[PDB]
Amino acid sequence: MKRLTYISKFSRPLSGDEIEAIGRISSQKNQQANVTGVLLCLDGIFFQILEGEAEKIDRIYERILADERHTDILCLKSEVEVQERMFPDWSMQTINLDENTDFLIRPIKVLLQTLTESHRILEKYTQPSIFKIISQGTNPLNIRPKAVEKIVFFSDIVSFSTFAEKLPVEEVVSVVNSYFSVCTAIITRQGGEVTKFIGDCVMAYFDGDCADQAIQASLDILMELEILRNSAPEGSPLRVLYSGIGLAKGKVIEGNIGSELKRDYTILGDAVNVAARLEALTRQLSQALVFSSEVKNSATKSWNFIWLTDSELKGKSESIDIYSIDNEM
Amino acid sequence: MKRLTYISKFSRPLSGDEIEAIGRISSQKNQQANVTGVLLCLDGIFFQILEGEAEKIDRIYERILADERHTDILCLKSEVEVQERMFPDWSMQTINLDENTDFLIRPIKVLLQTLTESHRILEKYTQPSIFKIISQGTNPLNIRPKAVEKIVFFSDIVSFSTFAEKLPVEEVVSVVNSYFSVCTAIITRQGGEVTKFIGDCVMAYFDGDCADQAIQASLDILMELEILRNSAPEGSPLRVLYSGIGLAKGKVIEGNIGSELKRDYTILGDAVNVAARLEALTRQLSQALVFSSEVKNSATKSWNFIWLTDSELKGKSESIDIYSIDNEM
Ligand SMILES: Cc1cc2nc3c(=O)[nH]c(=O)nc-3n(C[C@H](O)[C@H](O)[C@H](O)COP(=O)(O)O)c2cc1C
Ligand SMILES: Cc1cc2nc3c(=O)[nH]c(=O)nc-3n(C[C@H](O)[C@H](O)[C@H](O)COP(=O)(O)O)c2cc1C
Ligand SMILES: Nc1ncnc2c1ncn2[C@@H]1O[C@H](COP(=O)(O)OP(=O)(O)OP(=O)(O)O)[C@@H](O)[C@H]1O
Ligand SMILES: Nc1ncnc2c1ncn2[C@@H]1O[C@H](COP(=O)(O)OP(=O)(O)OP(=O)(O)O)[C@@H](O)[C@H]1O
Ligand SMILES: [Mg+2]
Ligand SMILES: [Mg+2]
Ligand SMILES: [Mg+2]
Ligand SMILES: [Mg+2]
Repeated sequence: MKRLTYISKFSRPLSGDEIEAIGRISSQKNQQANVTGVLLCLDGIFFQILEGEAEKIDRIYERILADERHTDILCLKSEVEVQERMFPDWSMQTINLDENTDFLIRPIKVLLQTLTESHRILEKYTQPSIFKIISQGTNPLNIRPKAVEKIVFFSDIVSFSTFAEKLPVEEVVSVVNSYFSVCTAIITRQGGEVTKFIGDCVMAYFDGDCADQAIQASLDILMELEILRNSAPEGSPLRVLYSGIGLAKGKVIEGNIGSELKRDYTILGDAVNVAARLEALTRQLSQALVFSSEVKNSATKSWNFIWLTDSELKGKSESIDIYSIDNEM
Repeated sequence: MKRLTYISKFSRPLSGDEIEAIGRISSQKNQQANVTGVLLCLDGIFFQILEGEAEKIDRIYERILADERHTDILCLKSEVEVQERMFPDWSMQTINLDENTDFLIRPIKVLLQTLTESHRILEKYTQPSIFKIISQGTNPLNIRPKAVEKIVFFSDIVSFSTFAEKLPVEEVVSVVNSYFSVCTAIITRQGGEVTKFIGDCVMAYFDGDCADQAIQASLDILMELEILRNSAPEGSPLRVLYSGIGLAKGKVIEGNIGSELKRDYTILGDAVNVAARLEALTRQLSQALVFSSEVKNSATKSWNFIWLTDSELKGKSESIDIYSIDNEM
């Protein structure tokens, strides 16, 4: 079996009979698939529990994901292989109004309002990979730190401080947020994790056997930024948004790092230093992507590698050879 | 008027009549202070709404804060000057059991369980200053970016990478988390904000007219670390936990910066670069604290300033004079 719990936001205002139409189609199909649960409706927010055989649940949840009548869908729990059915049937409750609101539905309802509003805001400040772990029933705070091989990614906007002395502050922030959105979408598509924003810099990492994905993400970011520059409106600062990218590979510590008022699930280790130094090297090179020989050698695809001089980095143990990609330049 | 909403965690297991004793004393005193609301009890979690005149509310909430029977108290909303009383009276509900659990208290109750468990975890990953803004009824996502003068603080563990090649990974993380806990407590006490952890480094900031508080925090961190080293158990790695600290002052942009899966409320600007460079300079100096002449000159107390040579930084516009504190060395 399987039980899913999720919360979503109205993509637009939904009338009375519109939300009741939801409940009807859902009841019809869930009854067909032996799926029980409940769909609660509050002020512009949906919450729903649904349980049944994973195949039938996986199909339904995915029709729900495609539904354009709501957005910001966050799965709160994914309980794979449940032993007991929590609900005898499936139905819909519209508590936004009343439904016999006494001294026990009134306080409950406000608590759900306040908690959900707060949860929805906290979500936007939370590293994206935390939620998934919670859905799996494992508390990410209790993950023990471990040594793991990773590919570290650093990227950093070229000449940001200039944007800052030529644009109003709202426009500066819009440029940096556009950059981070471009980078985040591609890294995440290629299986990496954006772990930190450091000023105008993205720090990310990939599994240690994913050098090809890290290279592809980096090439795809460089190409997306070239398209963004070329397509920007006339006079847009995005026309001069450039980045450099550095990649390194090594053993790091992954775990919860921080204080008690705030922690991060992130990585520590020398490969972070190396990747950042390689990224900075792009300011002295024509290339916008640099990566270590360990990244080059761990890649499996026949990339158009170019060996850059012989390298002369500092702070490491050896001046490792450095590489980029030369795509018919 | 005023209405407070908050959630807390059991500091220890609480029996049946123990939690009912809560409700009795609360009803007695709230009835005396014309305070209405509700106290819900779920699995090891309290939620409570309380409303009344701010003075009487401020007194009660603070007796609640001191109560050792719960911990992790987070105010979810602080509605100052409420016009209408939301509750006619005050009472307690123990929904952990039943209280007529039909097809409408059962789903509600699970949603409260799941949401609260998720909220409590997200809290530990959230920059500490986000919650406060939410309590004030202002959505921090809607804060517009602004130019503001700040004192930037950077601190960074000396020779961390060594800890990493002499200790098991659980012990390495314990050392770094001890460091961040020491720094965070003092910065926050002195009115600053820890905004980011960058590997073994703390990034923080203070109001621009708070150079004295930033200096005091830095001196207090250095003294707390000296006490920690000296008091550590025999063989403890904390005995060799050292830090450097750099402080700079300047105009930065403060606002929400990030992508759509994750943003930070933080700062951008040159003073960040300067503070980090000054922090790094402590590795070439006997001093463990360095700060710019702008920090020195904006301080109002008669600190024991020492002018360090004449400075020769790079990347800035001028090799500004640098200072530290010499306390009868
Ligand atoms: C909050 C919300 C919850 C929904 N829950 C379900 C559900 O549980 N089962 C289902 O079949 N459709 C559900 N839907 C509707 C589906 O997305 C989709 O419209 C439905 O499968 C259409 O069925 P049809 O192919 O017969 O037209 C939900 C829609 C919304 C807005
Ligand atoms: C979840 C929880 C909620 C509480 N809420 C209240 C309250 O609303 N009003 C109050 O006077 N005491 C409340 N208390 C108890 C107070 O902390 C404190 O024990 C009480 O003021 C003692 O009153 P006394 O001075 O007469 O002994 C609460 C305790 C707990 C664990
Ligand atoms: N440029 C960087 N950006 C982000 N994180 C970094 C950077 N350089 C290092 N780190 C992180 O900091 C950790 C420690 O690196 P650091 O440069 O502080 O070395 P160290 O051994 O502590 O020596 P030092 O006395 O120079 O600080 C690294 O493992 C990595 O996690
Ligand atoms: N060492 C640092 N640690 C953390 N944040 C930094 C650091 N140095 C700079 N920043 C942040 O990055 C922003 C841009 O600084 P940066 O050094 O990237 O300059 P730039 O103008 O973008 O030039 P470049 O082409 O060298 O990257 C700074 O305003 C500051 O917010
Ligand atoms: Mg930059
Ligand atoms: Mg930068
Ligand atoms: Mg260090
Ligand atoms: Mg460091």
